[PDB]
Amino acid sequence: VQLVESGGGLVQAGGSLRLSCAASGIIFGRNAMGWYRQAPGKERELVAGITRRGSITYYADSVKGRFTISRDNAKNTVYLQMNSLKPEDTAVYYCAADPASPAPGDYWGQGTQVTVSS
Amino acid sequence: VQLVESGGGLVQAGGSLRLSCAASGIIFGRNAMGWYRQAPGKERELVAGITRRGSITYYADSVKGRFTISRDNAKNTVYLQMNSLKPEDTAVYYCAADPASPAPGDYWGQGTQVTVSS
Amino acid sequence: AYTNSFTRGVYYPDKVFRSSVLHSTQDLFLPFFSNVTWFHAIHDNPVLPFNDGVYFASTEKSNIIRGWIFGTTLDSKTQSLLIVNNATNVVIKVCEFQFCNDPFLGVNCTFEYVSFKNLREFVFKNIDGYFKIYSKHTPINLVRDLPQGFSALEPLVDLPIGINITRFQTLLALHAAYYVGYLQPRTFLLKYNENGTITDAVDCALDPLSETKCTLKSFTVEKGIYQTSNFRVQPTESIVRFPNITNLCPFGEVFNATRF
Amino acid sequence: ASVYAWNRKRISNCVADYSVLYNSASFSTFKCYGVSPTKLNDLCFTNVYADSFVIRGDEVRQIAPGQTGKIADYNYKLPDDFTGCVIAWNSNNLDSKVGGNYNYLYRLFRKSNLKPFERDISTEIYQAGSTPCNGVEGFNCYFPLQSYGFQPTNGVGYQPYRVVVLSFELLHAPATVCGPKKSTNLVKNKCVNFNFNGLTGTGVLTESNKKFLPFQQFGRDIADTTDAVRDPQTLEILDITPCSFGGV
Amino acid sequence: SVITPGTNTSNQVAVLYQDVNCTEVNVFQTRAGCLIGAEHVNNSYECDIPIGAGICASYQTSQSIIA
Ligand SMILES: *[C@@H]1O[C@H](CO)[C@@H](O[C@@H]2O[C@H](CO)[C@@H](O)[C@H](O)[C@H]2NC(C)=O)[C@H](O)[C@H]1NC(C)=O
Ligand SMILES: *[C@@H]1O[C@H](CO)[C@@H](O)[C@H](O)[C@H]1NC(C)=O
Ligand SMILES: *[C@@H]1O[C@H](CO)[C@@H](O)[C@H](O)[C@H]1NC(C)=O
Ligand SMILES: *[C@@H]1O[C@H](CO)[C@@H](O)[C@H](O)[C@H]1NC(C)=O
Ligand SMILES: *[C@@H]1O[C@H](CO)[C@@H](O)[C@H](O)[C@H]1NC(C)=O
Ligand SMILES: *[C@@H]1O[C@H](CO)[C@@H](O)[C@H](O)[C@H]1NC(C)=O
Ligand SMILES: *[C@@H]1O[C@H](CO)[C@@H](O)[C@H](O)[C@H]1NC(C)=O
Ligand SMILES: *[C@@H]1O[C@H](CO)[C@@H](O)[C@H](O)[C@H]1NC(C)=O
Repeated sequence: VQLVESGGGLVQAGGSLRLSCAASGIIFGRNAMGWYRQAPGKERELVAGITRRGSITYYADSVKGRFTISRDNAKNTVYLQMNSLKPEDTAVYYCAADPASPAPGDYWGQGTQVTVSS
Repeated sequence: VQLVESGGGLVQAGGSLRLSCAASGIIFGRNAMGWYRQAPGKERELVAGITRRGSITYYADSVKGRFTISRDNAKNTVYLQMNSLKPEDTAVYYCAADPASPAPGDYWGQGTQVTVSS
Repeated sequence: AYTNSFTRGVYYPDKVFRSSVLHSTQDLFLPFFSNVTWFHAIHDNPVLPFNDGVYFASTEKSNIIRGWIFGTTLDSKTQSLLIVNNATNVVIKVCEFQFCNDPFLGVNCTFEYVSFKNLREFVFKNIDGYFKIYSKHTPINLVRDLPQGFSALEPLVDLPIGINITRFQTLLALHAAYYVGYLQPRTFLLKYNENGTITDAVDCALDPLSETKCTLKSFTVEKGIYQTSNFRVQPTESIVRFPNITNLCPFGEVFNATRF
Repeated sequence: ASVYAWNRKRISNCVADYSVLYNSASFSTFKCYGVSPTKLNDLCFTNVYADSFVIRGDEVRQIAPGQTGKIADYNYKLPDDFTGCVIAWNSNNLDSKVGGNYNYLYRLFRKSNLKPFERDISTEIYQAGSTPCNGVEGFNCYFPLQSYGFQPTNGVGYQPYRVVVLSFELLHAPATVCGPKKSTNLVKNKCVNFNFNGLTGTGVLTESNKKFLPFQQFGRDIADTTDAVRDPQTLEILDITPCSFGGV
Repeated sequence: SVITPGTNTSNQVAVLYQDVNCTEVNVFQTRAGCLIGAEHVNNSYECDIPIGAGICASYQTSQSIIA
């Protein structure tokens, strides 16, 4: 119902960038949450996710060595840390439950833009 | 739908304490309103009440000589004044209509705690 | 080894008094002339399946058989039932209990209750959480197999417990013959005498004569031809045919459209 | 209880006053199926069951016979022939919490739909994908239960509701639960308007020779008219003869 | 349909499957249908239990059903 994102911005490839988001309990209480991304030329994909219980994490293989996913159950927030960003990582990043519906009614936040230059 | 209480606090037996509350017109417009109380070891009871019309008051006999009930129809508030409080009067006090339902859906406010020491 | 169910396994299906009437009902009854399995706790008491109601009987002298267990895995995971006569009186309890697979007598929770010469005949079923126990106790002159003849069993116990029963075991005292059969969803014509006791019954699907007896609502059939049922050839397999289209249509596209 | 693991409590051996709930005007819904509200006080039931759980407001509409949806199919299914009352009310000031009440759970993932009135409290990881999960969360592997995370600032569709589903066993079997009625005395050989545990009719009560077995409560005719009863207070059997009538 | 002597004489019965082939169901194929359990004979009698299309059945001699 309510999803927000922040921590985006323009960086040069390399360095680091930390994304953050938050959700109302309706989504935050779901079995697992993570981050998704989109960019011109490519559809939406799940980058990384963390469960609600046990803080179990998993990553897409393509991002496994540079992305870290974490959550804070006291704050009702989720974070994604990128270490050494590449130009290919330019995308709008979104907060959502790990399972998600393709239906237009499955709510998404606006997303936050991450841009990585040469 | 909205009931609030205040004027509680810790006092030594004797002295005085004035409780106050307010309600939305939904409850304030009822035929009569008053104060109820609860405490560990004892269930909820009506202490005193005042009607909407004629400012007619009545008290439980057990409290008749130390409690005074009043209301203000311009302010949409109800008050209960205690003169010389006793240790037995330690309770959480609540604002509600004089008639009330035992059903869980009959709305009550949080109540305010009055504590009386030796 | 097996025995022949010679009209045994019939009981009063409801709590309504009927008399001097032939009444057609449907319930879980021991099919007439079914194969009942022999067991002996001599020299075992295997855990047996509970299909959809079970028929039991035992031959006795000294109350060597004193109880039973009904449940599933019997290792404290779900609700299961223990009934023991205790050679004193009856105690019944249902909980997530851990059982021995070899329980014996010598010579989280939902329910608790505290209360050859002959044969004990009884049945069990569990409908909508209610464990229903029916029985009779009669003398016998037979020393191995089960007696022939008909007399319906009466309800004794009817309890809303919610017990999950897929398996069971017979409890005996040790220092031993009993039978287990199964009930089926069959239609019966039950004959109630003037005192409302069921004295006879017709198993409506045993053979064509019994079928005729149920059709005519009678235990006596006159000479002639009766039309009792229809013969229908059954399908042996199903056939499903649709054009072999591998194309998908744009349903998502009318919901995920950029503009409406 | 959480809806995925709803509680059940049995009601028996009592006088059941249903006016206390019905006329409280404290419920968002009080929908009865098979019986009308206020008629309940004139009825007798064998057992009465009260199922209880917490769901969100938009889901109250799923607690119905013949209904479908995530709760109706994975958490709490009612049968098409359900007889009973679905009673529910808003608990936004009780169950909702600041920061979110994550104690209440519902099942989102299941292999198949539920049967009427069952429960499934398994925590087995749901095999959404093709690669076996083997008990561990991951891509296309999900913990089956979700929390509601109820907050006081949510709109109504997401506010918690407390639901009690009251199931009525209107069976021929002897009643254990009856409404708040008072009894009168028996007469014999007179025409009366009778009511025995909810069984009504007009007839002449006489002493019966139809000994009823210890578990039997009434006798019945060919036409389903009863013809004998076991009195609710005294263990004797009465016959019911229709009051005389004929053409004129 | 079930062809039977009265039950006060015998519990043996014969069964007629009306208007069907015996290949689809001591078997006699006739116009009435497939008659199973009655023994067809080359003798004659008057009629006891009629079946149809000129065929009757009866119970006789140690006794069995004949057609
Ligand atoms: C009693 O326990 C058994 C398991 O031992 C349950 O059986 C399963 O039921 C589900 C129904 O959705 C089937 O899909 C499974 O294949 C069954 N498993 C096995 C091993 O048979 C049974 O449903 C439980 N029953 C109650 C309370 O009636
Ligand atoms: C039942 O027992 C008889 C022997 O009395 C045997 O011929 C028959 O095959 C048995 N039936 C089954 C299903 O085992
Ligand atoms: C009762 O059941 C709960 C699970 O709902 C389990 O954690 C607990 O250990 C059980 N208690 C006993 C005594 O078996
Ligand atoms: C019915 O009960 C009477 C005793 O009241 C008894 O004499 C009679 O034989 C019984 N009838 C049957 C069929 O058992
Ligand atoms: C179904 O299969 C036949 C045989 O290969 C083919 O001729 C026909 O076009 C197919 N139908 C579709 C819808 O592809
Ligand atoms: C049936 O047989 C019995 C002897 O068992 C006899 O007494 C009775 O009269 C016979 N009834 C008919 C209709 O033949
Ligand atoms: C039964 O089928 C056979 C062929 O298999 C045929 O010759 C015969 O006439 C058929 N009988 C009837 C009654 O249809
Ligand atoms: C009838 O007679 C024929 C010879 O004409 C023979 O083949 C057949 O088997 C006889 N059938 C019976 C029932 O006697």
